[PDB]
Amino acid sequence: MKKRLAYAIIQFLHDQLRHGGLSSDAQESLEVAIQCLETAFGVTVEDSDLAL
Amino acid sequence: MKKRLAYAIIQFLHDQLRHGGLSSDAQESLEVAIQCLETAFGVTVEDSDLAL
Ligand SMILES: [Cl-]
Repeated sequence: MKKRLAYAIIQFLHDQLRHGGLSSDAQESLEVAIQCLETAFGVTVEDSDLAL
Repeated sequence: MKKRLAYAIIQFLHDQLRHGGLSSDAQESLEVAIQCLETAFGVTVEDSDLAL
């Protein structure tokens, strides 16, 4: 797996939540994607409260 | 998020699903992440009927 690139992407997406100014619908789907990606690539960026 | 980058990211994730050597749990999470990113950013790569 390309763990470092995936981790870069996870950090980028986390930042989109906080600094990206996305729509609420996009935000909901993005939150889920981030949680799923952290499981997929076995790496996290700490954030309460993303549930997973 | 810029659509060009969203597209490239989702293409990378699709490639990791098929070539990343991820565990079964991780693969499932990745498939769902792809659905979520397609929805979040308004571009399609896998275009699963499962995407909500
Ligand atoms: Cl496929």
